[PDB]
Amino acid sequence: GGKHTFNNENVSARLGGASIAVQAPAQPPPYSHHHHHH
Amino acid sequence: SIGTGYDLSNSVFSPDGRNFQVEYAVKAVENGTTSIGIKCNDGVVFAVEKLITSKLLVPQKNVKIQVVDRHIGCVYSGLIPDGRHLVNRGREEAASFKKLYKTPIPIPAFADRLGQYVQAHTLYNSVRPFGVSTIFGGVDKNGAHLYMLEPSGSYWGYKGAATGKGRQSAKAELEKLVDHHPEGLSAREAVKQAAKIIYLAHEDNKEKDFELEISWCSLSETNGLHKFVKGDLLQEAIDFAQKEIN
Repeated sequence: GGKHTFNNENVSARLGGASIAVQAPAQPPPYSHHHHHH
Repeated sequence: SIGTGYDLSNSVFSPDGRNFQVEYAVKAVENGTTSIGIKCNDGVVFAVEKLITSKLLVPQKNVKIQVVDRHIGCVYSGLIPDGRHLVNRGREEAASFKKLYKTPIPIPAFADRLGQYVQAHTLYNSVRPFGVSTIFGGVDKNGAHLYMLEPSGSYWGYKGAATGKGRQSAKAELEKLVDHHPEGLSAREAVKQAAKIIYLAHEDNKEKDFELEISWCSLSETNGLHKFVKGDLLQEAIDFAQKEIN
């Protein structure tokens, strides 16, 4: 009744994103006004 | 903006031994009018582009030169008040050099009582430096003098000076003269030879009209004091100048 094949391949890309990280050192100011400047 | 941390304050040093707030003040002088001073065989002549923003301003009485005690002058290019704050220290201490020594203050000893003061602002933290670069010279016992003041605290002795936005230009026409005339200009051609320059230095601002000002100090024509100009002397110098460039 049917002679064709299908050949289900992985022609599609894909991805899994949980790029979870730790540090975040971005920007500590301990001199918000330099604390008497002097 | 090499350092986003080392600019919020003064009295710091970058990793490259620099302090950048001085290196940003200097960019406030550049956004200022032009001002020069020529050295001569007897004295000096100063000058300036005095811009006019409207038609409504009175002529010849929004002057910009400030005259210190009769024998030295100071002209600005930058932020004016920090300037006028500065002569108004130079106009008082020189007295305090007189009432102890009785001589009019010389020119160098007037500098080190400025060039040492300005340097004080660029080492504390609770202050701001000056956004000026003022020229000053005059006459004394041992000849003429002429100097530049610069917000880093430096000053050096110049035959010719120019600041503002017309720096790169007037640093040429003052190189030409010092090749033609090593023997010292007289004090009645330098003047008109100054007017030639400010009319050439304007052309960064060909938009807007303006006004020209001069002040001049030399022994022969004045007997050794500071003074403005008036009359045929500057009017011809105007007539001299815009002639040659048309």
